[PDB]
Amino acid sequence: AICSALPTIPYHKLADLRYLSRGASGTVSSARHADWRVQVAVKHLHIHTPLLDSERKDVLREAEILHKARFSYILPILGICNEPEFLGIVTEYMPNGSLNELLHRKTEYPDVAWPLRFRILHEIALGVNYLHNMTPPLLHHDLKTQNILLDNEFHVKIADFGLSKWRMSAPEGGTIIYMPPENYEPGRASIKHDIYSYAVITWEVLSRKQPFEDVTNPLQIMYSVSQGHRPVINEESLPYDIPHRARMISLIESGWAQNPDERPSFLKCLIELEPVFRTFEE
Amino acid sequence: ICSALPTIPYHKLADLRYLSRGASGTVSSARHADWRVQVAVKHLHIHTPLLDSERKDVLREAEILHKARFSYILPILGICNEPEFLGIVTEYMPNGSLNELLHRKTEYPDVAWPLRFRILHEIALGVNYLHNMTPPLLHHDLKTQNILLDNEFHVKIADFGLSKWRMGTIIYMPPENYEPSIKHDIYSYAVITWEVLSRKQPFEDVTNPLQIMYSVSQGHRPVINEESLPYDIPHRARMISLIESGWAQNPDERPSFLKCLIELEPVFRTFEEI
Ligand SMILES: Nc1ncnc2c1ncn2[C@@H]1O[C@H](COP(=O)(O)OP(=O)(O)CP(=O)(O)O)[C@@H](O)[C@H]1O
Ligand SMILES: Nc1ncnc2c1ncn2[C@@H]1O[C@H](COP(=O)(O)OP(=O)(O)CP(=O)(O)O)[C@@H](O)[C@H]1O
Ligand SMILES: [Co+2]
Ligand SMILES: [Mg+2]
Ligand SMILES: [Mg+2]
Repeated sequence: AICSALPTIPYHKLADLRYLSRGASGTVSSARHADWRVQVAVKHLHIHTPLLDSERKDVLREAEILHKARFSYILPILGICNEPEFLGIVTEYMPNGSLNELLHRKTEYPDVAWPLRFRILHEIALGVNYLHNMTPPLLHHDLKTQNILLDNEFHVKIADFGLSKWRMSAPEGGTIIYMPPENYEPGRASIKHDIYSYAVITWEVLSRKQPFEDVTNPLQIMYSVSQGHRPVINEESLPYDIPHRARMISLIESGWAQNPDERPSFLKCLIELEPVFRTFEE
Repeated sequence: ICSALPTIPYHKLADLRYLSRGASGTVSSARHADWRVQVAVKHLHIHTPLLDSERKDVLREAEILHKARFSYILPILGICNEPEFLGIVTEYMPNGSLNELLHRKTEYPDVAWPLRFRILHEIALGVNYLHNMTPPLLHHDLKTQNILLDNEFHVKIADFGLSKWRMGTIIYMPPENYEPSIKHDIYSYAVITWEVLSRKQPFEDVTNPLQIMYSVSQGHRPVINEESLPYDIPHRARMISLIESGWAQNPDERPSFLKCLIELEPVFRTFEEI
């Protein structure tokens, strides 16, 4: 049993802690590791409140998942900082933010060239396919453009394993826009959540649009999706000059199909799309 | 918190092609049939039956790579462990080795300074990480052929075949290793630094390795002059000073990698992003 231990990073080795992002459940900060001399990201529980023991278990579980799931397109975990009053997952620092920022910050990024977009889509599928091929399979359950991070040369690192589950009545978690309709309510199709999210991501990458942008109430989105409505496919959302437009639309519509049986495995998706990805030059 | 190294069944390796044969094994490219990625496979000779001592060497190397994972270390993806096949499966590095970058002058007429300095910085970060493990991992075979370059020319340190937990060419070896070794890696790094900044083969004109060994034991080192190291090398004086400490006759005069990074960080910092 060849084993790799996740390093424990003592608190005094984290220098220059700076707020990057605060959320509901925790905070992401940048830091430098004083000994390794690299920039890191630290995803930690709130510094304000005392540390709840159930919150501690959630962080340890996420850290273990990241550690086990390591692969070319998955955010590398560097260690865990586990202290009486501080608990943080230490990962590689991603200099180029998230796919969300790339797609929707149109002043910062006026042009996002097709080969880059297709490489991003290919790398996401490779990352998730890897997760689904683990024993037991790891299901991400929160794939979205905000959780696809971009390294120094805009290669994909899938992040945020907070809702992930090993496949071994309540529905799984997720973000509503990227969630298939069968996951909305209590009461086998669990494995087809990630591909649905990927289809919405693909639509979002090729359009540079917010899915369901005109729909102001998320409950209306949920009602419409449960009736089979999806982000709009027309000349306006998806211009005619998108490379391999017909094949990509066909794949999207299978990926987000109402019937989960009509959605491909990620392996199937890769087999179907490899000829498309291959047409692009380095 | 434990991570298991995957066992990759032989039937999942497709399109096996010879890349490089050495004395102890062979490196082949392949595709993983399920993961749909290109891989490199470092395996024992397909011709001979598999000696059990050779098997243990490969397993030991695989374990070291698995434990040593870090941003500047070659990622191991799994082990293929079969009755008649034994191979370490790693990420495929598209841009070869630092050796090829430096010495294939038709293929690479210009290697710009910011790239060279970034490479030197990343090597030191990789080795510093190894030396900071508990117990420390000593590489003991650092050379330009063992520094691999990924798709955007970032460093992955490879070849852990001679590595040791702290409980072939002699040009990168300090003299105390062959006098008739905690400071071995930094000595190799000093020679690598000279090689990166010069684009020259260390001791190129010395035809007998025994002459190299004798000369080094007497304090001779790769030549530092205007010809080997041009005056227009950024931070030339500081870099020469560092090199000469890194390969100092007395191992006590050679820095830790942490010390080397502390001393060189201001130099590395002057360069803009590529
Ligand atoms: N390694 C990393 N490098 C650089 N930035 C990172 C990073 N990890 C996270 N971030 C930034 O922090 C933000 C939140 O990270 P993440 O999604 O994992 O936290 P979280 O799970 O607590 C949000 P939520 O509670 O909504 O699920 C990311 O969108 C990104 O901007
Ligand atoms: N992941 C990888 N990706 C691409 N090429 C690789 C590679 N790993 C090794 N190579 C190539 O094979 C060559 C030899 O690899 P490596 O040094 O690890 O084997 P080895 O230890 O058997 C040689 P020696 O017997 O001299 O020690 C490398 O220099 C490189 O050209
Ligand atoms: Co498990
Ligand atoms: Mg989350
Ligand atoms: Mg070797």
